Amino acid sequence: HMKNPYSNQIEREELILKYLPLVKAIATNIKKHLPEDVDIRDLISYGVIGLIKAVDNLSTENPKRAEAYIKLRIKGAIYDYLRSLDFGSRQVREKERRIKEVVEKLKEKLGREPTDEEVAKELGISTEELFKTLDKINFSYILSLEEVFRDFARDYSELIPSSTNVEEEVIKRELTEKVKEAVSKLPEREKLVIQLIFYEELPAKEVAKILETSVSRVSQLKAKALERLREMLSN
Amino acid sequence: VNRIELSRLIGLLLETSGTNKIEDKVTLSKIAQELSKNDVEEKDLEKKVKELKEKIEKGEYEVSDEKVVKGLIEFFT
Repeated sequence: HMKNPYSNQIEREELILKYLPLVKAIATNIKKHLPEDVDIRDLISYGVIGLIKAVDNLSTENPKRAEAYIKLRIKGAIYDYLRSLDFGSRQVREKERRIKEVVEKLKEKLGREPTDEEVAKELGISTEELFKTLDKINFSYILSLEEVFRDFARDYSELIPSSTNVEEEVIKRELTEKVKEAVSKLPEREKLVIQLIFYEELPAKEVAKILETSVSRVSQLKAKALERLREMLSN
Repeated sequence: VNRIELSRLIGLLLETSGTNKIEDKVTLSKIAQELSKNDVEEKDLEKKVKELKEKIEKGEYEVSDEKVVKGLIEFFT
């Protein structure tokens, strides 16, 4: 049954409007892993562009499926923008090396784990500068891991629309089991940090308080865990 | 505003002349400002931390591969 132009226009706007809270939720969740300096309005901005494009290229009539697709495009547009930034730059990777060295040097020299104030001191920077750097470093590993997950999504987002619910469940199970295999090969300490960060949805700063350690420590554990997962899932 | 304004802002966006990229950057920013106007993010953050830490010290916190999987998948997909 044909549809009038005013109707198409309105259905579209209502659909966009309907999912704006979703863009907020996604931007906020991603913000927990980004340096404080990244403006959530930028994330939301790109996230809305992603939302509008998803709505236009929509034809699936299984609401839950439309939503899962919308969610996927929003995350995609936000990571598309974040990846165009300097996260994977050489300067960031260099700072990561310098920091690991400094941390290890202080560990032996003190017999214990250094504090963030002590790490920033041996580096000659403020703790705010350090927290930013650790966030950029950690986000680089998030980006790299996202590339892997996107490879999977790029494939299954082409099948699910013409697949049955039972088949979708199978495709989804193959993904969960593939991730479960990699997760099982993480050290207890790393796995615990990953759970508190992603399953409990807690920023590194909060995880530091729970584990009674420094932010620098929680960060190396997160980066190591994220690095492992990428290699594991890539092979 | 938290409905009437959004609908109006979306209207400006979907109407693009007026020089797109430039105008849209502002419109998009305004849409973002409306969505995060009444932001007081931390609801039970402080309590969740305490409850979690107290449970980890009490040896009452389960770390499973299922939860970590649910975490990563929900975050990335």
